[PDB]
Amino acid sequence: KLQISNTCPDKYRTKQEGVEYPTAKKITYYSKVTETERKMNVILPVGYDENKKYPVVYYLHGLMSYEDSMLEDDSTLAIPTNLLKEGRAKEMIIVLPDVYAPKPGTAVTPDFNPEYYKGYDNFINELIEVIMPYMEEHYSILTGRENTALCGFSMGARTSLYIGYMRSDLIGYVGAFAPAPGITPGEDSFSGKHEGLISEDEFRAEIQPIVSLIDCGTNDSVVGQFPKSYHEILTRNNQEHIWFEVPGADHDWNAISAGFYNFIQTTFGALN
Ligand SMILES: COc1cc(/C=C/C(=O)O)ccc1O
Repeated sequence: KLQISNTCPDKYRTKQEGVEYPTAKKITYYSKVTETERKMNVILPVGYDENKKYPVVYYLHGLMSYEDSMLEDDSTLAIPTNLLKEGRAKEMIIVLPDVYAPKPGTAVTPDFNPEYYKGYDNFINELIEVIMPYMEEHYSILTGRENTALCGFSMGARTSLYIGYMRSDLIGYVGAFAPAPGITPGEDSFSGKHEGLISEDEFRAEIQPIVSLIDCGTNDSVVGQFPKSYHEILTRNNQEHIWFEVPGADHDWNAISAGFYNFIQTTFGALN
């Protein structure tokens, strides 16, 4: 019963008086991938009961951000609770990683350059080898692709699409809010040639995402027409997905909240 909306109503992205919201806890954990101690926020659902098990959404920030950045607007914490209260989302655990996970010897200062991007690309290893096992060991989670969502903004949305299609066996639900250039070959004004992580014909999955969703503002000054280009390539490749544009929005929380609002309505069987 999917009804995509091109904006998030204020009442779903705002904390409502008299409603309890979950809180983030910052976790420090060791990564064999970066060979360093790293941080992530874990947001347990209201009333978290260790004798229950919960599905998990991993939500990835953009370039030059960090694990608290998706908490700077209340949509992240408010939307899943506000949908839950209307029976339109499932109870879930939300994880906000630090997505910049360079191998030792390759950490560089944030900037629009290929060497800095490599640390985001390496997040596929951080997520699968370190963060997912940590969550299974330390929290009462549901495992399996039907219980696992991955979404992100801008560079984190590029990274979500890359991981969600290359390892669709692990990730049931993929959400990409204004994804950055360079999943596939391309060229832009911020850093010139992007060689592409994969070719366009390779941007596909053997086992299909249960849900793949992509959005973007119509006037995004940072990633421009790249999200639309991904829609077009996925369509050419017969990859089922949802695409929509947020009218007049830029690289901003209107585009993000619209994406997350539609995405969380689909995750974990919420539509039955
Ligand atoms: C990978 O190349 C790019 C990444 C971005 C990401 C911006 C963001 O995450 O806010 C913007 C322009 C680029 O050329």
